[PDB]
This record gives sequence, C-alpha cells and structure tokens, in this order.
Amino acid sequence: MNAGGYGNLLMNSEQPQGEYGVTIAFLRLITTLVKGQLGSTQSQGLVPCVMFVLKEMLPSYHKWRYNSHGVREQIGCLILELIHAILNLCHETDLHSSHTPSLQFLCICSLAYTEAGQTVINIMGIGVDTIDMVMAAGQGQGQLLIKTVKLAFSVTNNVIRLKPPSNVVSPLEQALSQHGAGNNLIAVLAKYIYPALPRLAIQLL
Amino acid sequence: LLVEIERFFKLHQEDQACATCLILACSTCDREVSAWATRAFFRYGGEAQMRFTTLP
Amino acid sequence: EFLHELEEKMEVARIQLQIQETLQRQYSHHSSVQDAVSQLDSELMDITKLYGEFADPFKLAECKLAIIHCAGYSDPILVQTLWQDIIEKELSDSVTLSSSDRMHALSLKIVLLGKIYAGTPRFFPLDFIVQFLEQQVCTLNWDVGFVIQTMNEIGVPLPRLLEVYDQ
Repeated sequence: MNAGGYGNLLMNSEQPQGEYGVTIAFLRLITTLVKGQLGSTQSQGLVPCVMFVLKEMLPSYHKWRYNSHGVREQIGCLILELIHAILNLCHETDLHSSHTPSLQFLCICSLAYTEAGQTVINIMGIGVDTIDMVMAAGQGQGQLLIKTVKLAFSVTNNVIRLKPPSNVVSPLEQALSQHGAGNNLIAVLAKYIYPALPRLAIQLL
Repeated sequence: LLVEIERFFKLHQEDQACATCLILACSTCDREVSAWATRAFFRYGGEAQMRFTTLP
Repeated sequence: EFLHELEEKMEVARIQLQIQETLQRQYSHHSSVQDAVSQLDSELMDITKLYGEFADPFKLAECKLAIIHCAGYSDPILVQTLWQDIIEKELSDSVTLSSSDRMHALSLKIVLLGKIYAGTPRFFPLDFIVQFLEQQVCTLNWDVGFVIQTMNEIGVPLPRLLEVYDQ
C-alpha cells in the first residue's frame, strides 16, 4: 500500500503512561522476532521493517520524555539491542543474500549517514551518573544501567569495526574520539569494575 | 408522468407506454433525466412493479 | 462562514430532493399522504429527523447512507450495517434471467451512491466494500471486472483501487 508504520504514528504523539508500555511491548516483541529469525520464518519483509521502527525510536529517543530514567534505561537498552543483533545475526541465516542483510544494511547506512551521537552519549552520561547506592541500585536498576551501557558500548563497537571495511570512517570515529577517554568513557571504568563497567568501556577504546 | 408512468400504462396500455417511452428517449433538446428515465422504463420497465415481457 | 452555512444547506436540501423523488417512485406511498411532500419542499429538516423519520421508515438505504456522509458519522458498524440492508434489499427484487439486467441495475445503484460517498473513506471503505460486493454478486452469473468496474465508474482511481486490491 502506501507507506505507513501505524505504531510509529500512534506512539510518537506522547510518551507517558500506557503509550510507553505499548512501545515497550513492541520492542520486546520485535527483539524476540530477530531472535526468531535465528530459527527463521518469513524474515525478510518483517525484519527490515523492524529496524525502521527501531531506528526511528532510537533517534526520536532524545526528545521523548519517559516515565522515569529507569524506564528510559530499559527502552534504550532493548532498542539498541535489536540493532546490535541485526548486524551480528545477518551472516548466519541462509537463503541467499540473506533475509536480514536488507535489515542490517539499513542500520549501517543510518548511522553512516545522518549521525546523531546524542542517543549514544545519553547512555554514556547516565551510566556516569548512577547513584552509588547498595539498595535500589537492590541492583535491579544497577543491572539495567550496566546493561544499557554495556549494550551501547558493544553496539558502538560493532559500528566502528564494520565501518572501515566499507571505510566509512569519518564522523562516528570522530564523535567517539570526542567522547572517548576523550573524557567520559575513561571515567566509566572507575565507576564499576569489569562491577559492571570496565571491560566494556576499555574494549571500546 | 416520467417520475409515475403507471397512470399512462393504465389508460393507454403497456405497449403504447413503451412506444412513447422509446420516442422520449430518442426525442431531441430533452433533459438527460427525461431521456434516461424513459430509456430505463423502455429497457427495464418499473422495478418490482411492471415487468417488461414475452409470455407464452 | 456564510459560505459554510450555505454549502451545508445546499447539501441537505439536495437530499430532500432525492428523498422527494424516490417518494414518487415508491409504490408503498399513498397520494393523500401528500403531507410528506409538503414537508419536504417546505423547509430544510433536521438530519436526524430526515434519517429517522424518512430514511428508515421508507427504507431508503441509499439516502440514509448519503445523509450519514454529510453528518460524517464514522461508526463502522452502523455504517456497515446499513450497507448490509441495502444489499439485502437488492436481492429481494431480483429474479433470475436478469443476471445481467440486475448486474447493470446493481452497478447502477452502487455507482450513484458511490459517486456521492466515494470521496470519503468512512462510508465507502473501499477495502471492506469490494469483497462485500463480490461476495454478494457471487451468487450470480459472473464476468470478470464486473465488480471492479463499478468502483472505477464510482469515481475511484485506478491507482487507489490497485493498491488496496493487491493488499
């Protein structure tokens, strides 16, 4: 028909309350779907489309207001997770070119082109400022924070290696140098050890 | 009678109504409504009323 | 805004003219109940009044449909339910020989109403309607293109029809 992701329009209007729940449910379903592609079914049509929503979500993320930062933690982590998975899983699935590469390709081009670091930076900043608290970190929140941060670092990491074969290079690398560390990333390892933080941060560097 | 042509039908008869209906359809300077209606009567008669037919 | 009032008026007035015209054809009516015509010509009427009083009692499904267009009543169930009645009524009059004859009349009835509503999607759900029509006509002799041709004639574009149909 003619172009139209219903979920995007419906969700984008506002992001408090149930609307957040709706988006989260979608993201969870979408993520399971990519995993499902591992098993495989009619992957190719659904799959790229999933990224389209995911990518819209990730950059729209900056502006959106969330119920809470923890909520924000969950959404960013999962959305980013889907995009991370798409790049990685793509090779394994068998038909021909791949069901997923179209999906994955959109991912690479997206960051490769109009590049908004802010979603990535946001995670970097949040992780920097978690509360040094034993409880209510409880470690459920803490685990989410590490998870968003870890997943984000790995994801940025994936982009960078993937970038030179194509030899995109340029801005993402520069942006990473800017954040890098070059101040905030370096700080990250101090915060936790790696109780969450250091290996991922160092690995990225 | 164009809107009810039963009255014409009653007095004049069906055949004559058909003939006049044909003339109106063909008739020149007539409104489209008139021509179409007359054509409709000629072709289909009155729906669920007067039927237009060969009978054994 | 004057224009706003004027156009709405023209629309409602037109409906009465249609209802009035049908009243003549209808044989359920009595000449002495001329009062209805007097009422029709006499003034503009409330839409609900037109709908409840005239359309339902005289089963003018087409009119009812058009009226709800102007009202802009979206409710799909009610809109669809009305459509079901129109289709069902059509079946009653038919005899079979006029598969073609009915074919034409059916297309004729649909196209006319279709032209008026087709601009808006609520009364004329193209997606919902097409199958409905096919299903109806299916219990009849068939030539391909009979269903779609009516929509094209209705005023629907080839491009619009194509995407929905493909879907």
